[PDB]
Amino acid sequence: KVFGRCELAAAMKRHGLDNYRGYSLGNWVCAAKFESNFNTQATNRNTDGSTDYGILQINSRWWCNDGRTPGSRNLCNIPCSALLSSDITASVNCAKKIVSDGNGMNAWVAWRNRCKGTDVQAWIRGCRL
Ligand SMILES: [Cl-]
Ligand SMILES: [Cl-]
Ligand SMILES: [Cl-]
Ligand code: NA
Ligand SMILES: [Ru+3]
Repeated sequence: KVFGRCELAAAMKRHGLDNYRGYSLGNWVCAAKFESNFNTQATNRNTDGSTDYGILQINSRWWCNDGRTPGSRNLCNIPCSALLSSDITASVNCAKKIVSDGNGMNAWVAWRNRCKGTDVQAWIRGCRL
């Protein structure tokens, strides 16, 4: 599923991501935009052989199991495919664990490089939330 910008904002809020660990909703929407262009099916192989999955491109190196990332962990206790569902619950639940890991949203390199410090509120501007 390819979410619209305000549609994703609303689903993220419903699932408790707005202001989670202090990150406003615009930050999450901006992270999703650059990580997956709002497409729940997005996948990208990393150089190290791990793979990022879903709206927030969660990495199999640590967070989900894909059966093909040697030596990795599955800290969200989920098959990576769950992260590609039209329903974003699994991605959100696992994102909450990632963002609580110590480095906040810097765990998402696109958020640090393209969202951090910017006017992220623009991402939820005009949305009926
Ligand atoms: Cl594996
Ligand atoms: Cl959803
Ligand atoms: Cl933080
Ligand atoms: Na893994
Ligand atoms: Ru839902």
